[PDB]
Amino acid sequence: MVKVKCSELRIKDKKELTKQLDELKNELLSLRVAKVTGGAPSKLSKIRVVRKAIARVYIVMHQKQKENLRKVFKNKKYKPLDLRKKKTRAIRKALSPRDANRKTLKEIRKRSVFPQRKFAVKA
Amino acid sequence: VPTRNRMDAYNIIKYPLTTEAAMKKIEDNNTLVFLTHLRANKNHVRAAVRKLYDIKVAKVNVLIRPDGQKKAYVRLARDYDALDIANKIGII
Amino acid sequence: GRYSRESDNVAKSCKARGPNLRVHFKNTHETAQAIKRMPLRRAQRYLKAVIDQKECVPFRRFNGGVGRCAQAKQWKTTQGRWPKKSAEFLLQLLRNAEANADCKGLDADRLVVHHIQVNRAQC
Amino acid sequence: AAHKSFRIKQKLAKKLKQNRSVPQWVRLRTGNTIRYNAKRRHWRRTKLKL
Amino acid sequence: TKGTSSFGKRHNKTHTLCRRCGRSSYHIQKSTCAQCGYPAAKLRSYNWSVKAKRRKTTGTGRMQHLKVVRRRFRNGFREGTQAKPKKAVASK
Amino acid sequence: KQNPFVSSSRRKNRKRHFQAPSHIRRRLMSAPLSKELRQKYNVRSMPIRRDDEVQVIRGHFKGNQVGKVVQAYRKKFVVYVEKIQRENANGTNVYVGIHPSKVLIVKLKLDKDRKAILERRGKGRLAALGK
RNA sequence: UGGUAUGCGUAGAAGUGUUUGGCGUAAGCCUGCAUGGAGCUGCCAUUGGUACAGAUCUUGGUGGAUAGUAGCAAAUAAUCGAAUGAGAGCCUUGGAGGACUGAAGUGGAGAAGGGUUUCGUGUGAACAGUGGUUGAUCACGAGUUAGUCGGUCCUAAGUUCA
RNA sequence: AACUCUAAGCGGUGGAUCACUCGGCUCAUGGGUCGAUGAAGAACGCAGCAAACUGUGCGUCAUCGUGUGAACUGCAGGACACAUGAACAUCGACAUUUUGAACGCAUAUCGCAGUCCAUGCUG
Repeated sequence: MVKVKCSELRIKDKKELTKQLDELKNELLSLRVAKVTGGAPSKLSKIRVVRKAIARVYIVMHQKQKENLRKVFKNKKYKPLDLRKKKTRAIRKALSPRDANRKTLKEIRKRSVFPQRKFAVKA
Repeated sequence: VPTRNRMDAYNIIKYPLTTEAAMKKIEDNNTLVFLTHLRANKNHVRAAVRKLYDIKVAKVNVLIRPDGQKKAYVRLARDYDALDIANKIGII
Repeated sequence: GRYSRESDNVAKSCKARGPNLRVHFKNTHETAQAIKRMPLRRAQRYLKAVIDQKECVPFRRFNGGVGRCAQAKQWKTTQGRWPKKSAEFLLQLLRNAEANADCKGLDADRLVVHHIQVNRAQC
Repeated sequence: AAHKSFRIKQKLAKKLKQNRSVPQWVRLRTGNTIRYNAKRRHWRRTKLKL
Repeated sequence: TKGTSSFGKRHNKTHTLCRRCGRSSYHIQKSTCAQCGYPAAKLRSYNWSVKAKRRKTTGTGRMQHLKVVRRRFRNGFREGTQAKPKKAVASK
Repeated sequence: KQNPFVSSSRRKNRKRHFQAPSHIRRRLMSAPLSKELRQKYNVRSMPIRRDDEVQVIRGHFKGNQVGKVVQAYRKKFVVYVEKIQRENANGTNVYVGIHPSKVLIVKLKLDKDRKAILERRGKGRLAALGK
């Protein structure tokens, strides 16, 4: 049984992953069958191990979808809403760093000749 | 995404009821009685039973338990005898 | 334990209690009184007599509005009652103490009741 | 009522689950305050009412 | 005779279970909640009803998303992955 | 406590040790190394690891009952050790709760983890002696 | 509370019961004895949410009334009596037997309502202003299956609102 | 005698008093971090044994990654996967129900449509 590692999953092709989900689900059901009688190990733990095994296999296949989507939407502007850095609502709309630093042509003249220079006072 | 189909044949059938009265209905009336998802529209139940256990389903009648769960009484085609199938699922 | 007067070099004595027993607070007080300092063998016969309505228990403290019984003129007091439920529970605890007495190897004939104390339990 | 709307039936159904006397092995826990299930709603003692 | 008898003819539910708060305070006839202003944008959270806000506030519920936002702030909302400085080879 | 982050406050400190998440509970549930082991490793103390041999310096036993820790029961703030049990009226031998702050660790399990921590303890041992 | 008696202290603190002995006009104090188990006090200054009998005071507890006085009385109301149990007028129940409501029902169904109350099994304390082995109790399980009945749909009085 | 009165000893009744307290209260200090990228709150189902609190969402008392490095614990199924990891924290990757601003329209209905993609059956 030996509780599935994520590392063990990540080598496997997607076709093998989906295939292992079917096999674990049939096992989950066979263990639910045991659960009725108060199944062969007197109170039933093995049912928890396998339900969480199906969760972990689902996740590794989902993460492979997630990165597949990321690499396609990489180089491509306006990526799907869930790839967009869910930070906070305010922060997203709060003026990109380029568009805050923007200074009028005149302010560039003013600063260019006269930038505040590190001097000293006194005795 | 796209978001994977959240009612697989698995999820639809949670458990067989296995209660004392339910077992009688396997014997006599050739029905296999299942605890089902509250999302399972009867036609879900037929599909899932057919697919998981090879059985041709004649009709399905559905009750809600006062325990907030569904009972689905699945009538089997006369070609398939219940009691063999219940013990293929491993439960007496 | 703490039987609250411990009689004679505690080797001669066998004891009983019973709290919370669901019998009327002062019926038990008054029946207890009719047993106090009396030979035990006679005492059971008196309690048997009470329930058989031959004899009235004398209602000493908690006098009213207890009407009147002829049968308490043995005890010189006009007011008697037969309070059957109270007399039964005192009987049980007498038999417990006698049973305890046999275990200690105390002489059965010479058992006299030297203390009964009935106090009020939580309502 | 007598034929209860489905929303009602679900709320009442959960309430039936609550009415169970606490498993007695849970009472034996270290710093276990739980003597009993004490929110046991007995229908003619505590309704649900209003 | 409308004394206890006035209680005796009380059979018609004026309020049913709130879609917003389940507090069973929604007026059938006015289709409007006392307290929680039933589907009319505003929850009616009165500053005269200090106690009402106290019931309706953050912390009475699990605060699921917003709690995670707090820790991510300290992280300065970084998308990436920290990973592992040293070996650490998984082989049997 | 000279630095502003800093609770001397009695109520706050009691929050910390009683309500301790299991990793803080290990620190609390450390036991000092035997005088032997102090010469070998130059380590004050280590946090109890299951096969550790133990001698109880206090109560009733006050010297000896050279036995191995069954489990460190961190939520009870108690360590149970094999051979150290109290006779119950129902003949049932139940383990004596032994705090690790009563104990000498006589034998230290060696893992790569365990050695590394002894080594951290070895390196800091030089420093404040220097100071 | 600052200071102090290099104060007291689990070898028994504080607390408290106390025909211990004594002090002071008193406010009040100490001590003994018993109980106790984890901390505490005197003195000089320093601050107060600082001393209770009351306020138709508050809150909790407890008496006399009263182990029983009101009562537990409308619809006659049982009763023979077999079974069982710790105990059985009822409630457990047959058989039996007196009657009751007297089909405009104390019946047989449903809505409005109830919410597991239905039912089996176990069955004790609490509850049934009485008992109570039994129950709408308490504990443990089960049970409410619809194309055709309702909801649904439809509109009414009327409403939600762009 | 009994009872009553008065006092004392002992037992009840009752929870004052004392001493403790993972809590409360008030002042000070640092920071700014909800929401249509679907909130706060509500409902609903979830633990081997749970009914709540607490936690969580259908992957349900929790999953990646990361840190630490062997528990949890009432009883236990488990414990193994202690060397690739328990369990708790971190929690930056995902999931995150039915709702609610709440968004097809409604809501004493979990009621009823339309549309695209898709599956089985029949053909």
